[PDB]
Amino acid sequence: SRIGKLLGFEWTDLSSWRRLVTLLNRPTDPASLAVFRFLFGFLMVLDIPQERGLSSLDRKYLDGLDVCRFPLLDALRPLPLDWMYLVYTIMFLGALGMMLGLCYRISCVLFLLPYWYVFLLDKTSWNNHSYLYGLLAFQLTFMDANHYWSVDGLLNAHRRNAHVPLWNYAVLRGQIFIVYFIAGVKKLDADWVEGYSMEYLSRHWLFSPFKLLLSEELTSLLVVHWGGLLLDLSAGFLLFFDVSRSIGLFFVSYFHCMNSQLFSIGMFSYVMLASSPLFCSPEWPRKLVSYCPRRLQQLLPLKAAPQPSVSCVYKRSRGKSGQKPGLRHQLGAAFTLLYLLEQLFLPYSHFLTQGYNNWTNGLYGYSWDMMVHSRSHQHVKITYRDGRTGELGYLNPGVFTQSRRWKDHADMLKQYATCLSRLLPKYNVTEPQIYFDIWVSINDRFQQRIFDPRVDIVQAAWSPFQRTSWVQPLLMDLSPWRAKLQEIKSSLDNHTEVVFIADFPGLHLENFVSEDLGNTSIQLLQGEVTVELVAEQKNQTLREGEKMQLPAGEYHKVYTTSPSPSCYMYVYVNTTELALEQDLAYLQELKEKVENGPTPLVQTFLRRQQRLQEIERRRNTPFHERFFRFLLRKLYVFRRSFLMTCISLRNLILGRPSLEQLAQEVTYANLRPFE
Amino acid sequence: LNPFINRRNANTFISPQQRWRAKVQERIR
Ligand SMILES: CCCCCCCC/C=C/CCCCCCCC(=O)OC[C@H](COP(=O)(O)OCCN)OC(=O)CCCCCCC/C=C/CCCCCCCC
Ligand SMILES: CCCCCCCC/C=C/CCCCCCCC(=O)OC[C@H](COP(=O)(O)OCCN)OC(=O)CCCCCCC/C=C/CCCCCCCC
Ligand SMILES: CCCCCCCC/C=C/CCCCCCCC(=O)OC[C@H](COP(=O)(O)OCCN)OC(=O)CCCCCCC/C=C/CCCCCCCC
Ligand SMILES: CC(C)CCC[C@@H](C)[C@H]1CC[C@H]2[C@@H]3CC=C4C[C@@H](OC(=O)CCC(=O)O)CC[C@]4(C)[C@H]3CC[C@]12C
Ligand SMILES: C/C(=C\Cc1c(C)c(O)c2ccccc2c1O)CCC[C@H](C)CCC[C@H](C)CCCC(C)C
Ligand SMILES: *[C@@H]1O[C@H](CO)[C@@H](O[C@@H]2O[C@H](CO)[C@@H](O)[C@H](O)[C@H]2NC(C)=O)[C@H](O)[C@H]1NC(C)=O
Ligand SMILES: *[C@@H]1O[C@H](CO)[C@@H](O[C@@H]2O[C@H](CO)[C@@H](O)[C@H](O)[C@H]2NC(C)=O)[C@H](O)[C@H]1NC(C)=O
Ligand SMILES: CC(C)CCC[C@@H](C)[C@H]1CC[C@H]2[C@@H]3CC=C4C[C@@H](O)CC[C@]4(C)[C@H]3CC[C@]12C
Ligand SMILES: *[C@@H]1O[C@H](CO)[C@@H](O)[C@H](O)[C@H]1NC(C)=O
Repeated sequence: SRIGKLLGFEWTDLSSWRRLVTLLNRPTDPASLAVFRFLFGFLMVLDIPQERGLSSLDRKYLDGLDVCRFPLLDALRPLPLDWMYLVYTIMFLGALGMMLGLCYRISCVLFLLPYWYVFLLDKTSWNNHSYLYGLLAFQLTFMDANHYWSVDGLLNAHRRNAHVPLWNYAVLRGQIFIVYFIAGVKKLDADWVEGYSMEYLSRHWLFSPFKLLLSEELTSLLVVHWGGLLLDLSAGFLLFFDVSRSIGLFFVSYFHCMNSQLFSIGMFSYVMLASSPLFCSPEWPRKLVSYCPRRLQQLLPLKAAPQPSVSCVYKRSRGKSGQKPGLRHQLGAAFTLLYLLEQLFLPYSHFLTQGYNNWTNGLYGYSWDMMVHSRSHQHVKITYRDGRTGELGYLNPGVFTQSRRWKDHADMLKQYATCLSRLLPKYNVTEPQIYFDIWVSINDRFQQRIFDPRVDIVQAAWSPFQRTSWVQPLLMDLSPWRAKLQEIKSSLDNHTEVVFIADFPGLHLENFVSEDLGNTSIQLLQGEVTVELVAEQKNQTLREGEKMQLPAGEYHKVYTTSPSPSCYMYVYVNTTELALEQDLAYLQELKEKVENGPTPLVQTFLRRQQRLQEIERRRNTPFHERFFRFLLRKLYVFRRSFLMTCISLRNLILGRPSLEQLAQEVTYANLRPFE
Repeated sequence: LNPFINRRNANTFISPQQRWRAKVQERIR
């Protein structure tokens, strides 16, 4: 058998359906599966009060507040606060049961159902690790992970070191491999291979050793971008093979240890770290507990030969011939194959749901593309027209929203428009017409509109499978300007800013220059524009290279007349900031000179000096005090969540008390126990 | 609350935006 140890099977095992089913149901030691289940349950229990928002459920789901919500389906509606607290309690109990191994199936379902309900209840909280947690819970629901290191097996006799079918490990290994490979392939983008997505991450002190032999640009392009792409592409291949298993394990451990500190992504790094030993032999915990000193080998459960189990099948040459697969053996193989096909196909299913395709393909959360695209927003304007009288009015951007993700997606914008249309009659406004004007620059590009500002979103047509017509295309033929843009940005002073704008033909921009924005100018780059002055009604055509100067405290308009998109910049200085800083420097230096031989302006410098001194003292202060403060904050969050959940459970079960008792209980809930 | 603003306050294109940290779409908050 040449390939009988580099792959774990033979070529003859994939020649027929019966042979494949027999292979996929091979018995296997359940030790590593049990360890993974324990770790995943522990991490989910630790994570539910923090990331899922159990501590802010009262803030998010108040009884009578006006808020616009963004569910996947408008038929899904939230429950009152008490029932939401009950659902979170059920989720916590399910996670605890999954960790402990007691009542495995019931706990798995009790964690799976409310988790997916909460996930689907809101489209603005989707990311990749929440999707991964849901997928992992779904997979573990159908697996026998309570056969070792559990409590069910300590009450039963057959779940004590039994055997599990082979596909239990195959599904998890495949899931991790698809995660790594799809992330690596998604990182084969123009903005990533050219070092544009993360151009500031290399300045962290964790990259200091690389700066000894490499330049800053070289260490930002070679290490963060190309190294990350290579590791993403090769982690699965390195981990699968036993020849290079140790090297791959070291690399992935180092990668996740740095990632747990570079960003704040919750428990993603720890889940990935705990999922790495799954690629090792299924019996590694047994060897690890055999290698420990003999003085601690008599308290843990005895290491003996595993007993036979009914879940898997046994094919022996002398121990009988063959057991015909039933409706449980073939179902495992079918589930494995179909689930792997679905996981491989879903990230590339953006050609079917065309209504979710903005500048970036699809809804964010299930495509395994992390940090690839970065967005910076410049201005948002919401304008409504009264349908009864015709007055023009302006709304605050995001009055009734608890998130900011609606500015990038057309479906979320449509939902927000409908919600505003519903809630505006409450404020003496007839049936309105709302127009949106949002300027977004992606991956350090020109600032440009994303949606058409001349279309009424309330009456617009949006369909999941139809490409949206009021979404402005991305100006793809302007990226090579980025080098010149960076040069211009770096060729400026420490108090002068620049903003680069690209405008479509036929549209116009109305801007109000602030009073304190003295020395403001506009310079053209491409095409031709017409600059207007509202107060005196004077147009002025401009060409490439020309420069203007705009007065402060007045309106002005910029019109695009060229048959191609045009680009220009704004150059401005905060003259009020300059004057304040220069007088502050005078009043400080001269005061020091007189002393060595209050008012708000002095107060700002006093606060800055106090903050600098505190920062220096904290830097000199050892990390133990910060660790203690972190522990105190976590304990406060946990205690608040527990007290509020108990309060809501008492209210739901016993009965609603008087108002006075609730106020006292709420005040006791937030106390910051000790400091 | 008050969901209305003026015309000179809804047209200030050049202003300190907000920039609430990185706020990447994979951050917890
Ligand atoms: C680039 C695209 C992918 C290219 C092909 C991948 C080549 C190999 C690299 C894969 C790295 C990790 C992915 C693992 C996925 C599942 C296979 C697996 O876990 O194997 C374990 C297990 C053997 O393990 P042990 O005997 O413990 O051996 C330990 C190894 N030293 O392998 C098997 O039993 C293989 C089962 C038969 C194949 C079925 C699984 C393959 C799933 C493919 C996904 C698509 C589903 C249907 C396939 C259609 C086309 C065949
Ligand atoms: C109740 C009595 C029971 C007796 C024993 C109890 C066991 C529990 C002991 C563990 C300590 C408990 C921790 C309590 C909570 C700690 C605080 C906490 O989680 O903080 C979160 C903090 C991150 O903070 P953020 O909030 O992201 O910070 C940014 C701020 N926005 O997360 C953590 O610290 C996670 C800690 C858990 C890590 C889990 C480690 C498991 C992974 C190890 C895998 C092992 C593999 C070994 C390889 C084998 C190779 C052969
Ligand atoms: C069911 C939960 C699945 C969870 C999976 C998570 C990861 C996958 C992510 C999937 C992304 C999108 C796929 C889901 C498609 C269904 C979306 C849907 O029905 O909701 C859209 C819409 C809400 O619109 P918004 O803009 O949010 O609100 C505007 C009003 N204020 O909902 C509705 O109104 C219901 C409309 C039902 C449409 C679904 C039709 C059922 C499909 C069968 C048709 C067969 C194909 C038709 C032609 C095929 C052409 C390819
Ligand atoms: C003397 C008076 C003021 C009593 C006040 C005591 C509180 C500070 C106690 C009461 C309930 C306690 C909580 C009860 C339950 C838990 C669950 C417990 O859950 C776990 O995560 C442990 C198991 C695991 O690690 O998975 C963590 C501690 C915590 C929040 C306890 C923290 C401290 C609390 C809030
Ligand atoms: C921020 C980066 C990727 C985004 C990302 C994150 C955050 C994840 O959590 C992922 C988890 C699973 C799959 C994909 C993920 C993902 O795509 C690259 C960060 C680059 C990294 C910090 C550089 C370390 C790699 C160096 C080159 C190793 C050095 C080895 C040489 C010295 C030989
Ligand atoms: C208004 O701002 C511009 C740009 O910041 C100033 O122009 C600079 O003038 C100095 C000389 O005083 C030159 O060295 C710089 O190269 C100029 N900048 C650019 C971008 O060309 C201008 O002086 C300012 N005007 C006032 C009255 O402060
Ligand atoms: C300034 O130039 C514009 C040409 O762009 C003149 O006409 C306006 O053109 C835009 C372009 O679509 C239209 O939207 C406006 O309705 C046009 N009229 C006005 C009053 O803006 C504009 O008239 C010129 N203004 C002056 C004072 O000459
Ligand atoms: C009480 C109610 C709301 C619970 C909702 C449970 C339903 C809607 C949940 C339970 C299990 C979930 C499935 C679990 C796994 C996957 C695979 C993924 O690649 C696409 C979504 C999909 C197919 C999920 C769709 C939603 C789902 C079917
Ligand atoms: C800086 O300019 C902004 C307008 O862009 C203004 O609101 C702010 O007050 C200025 N800074 C100072 C110190 O006045």
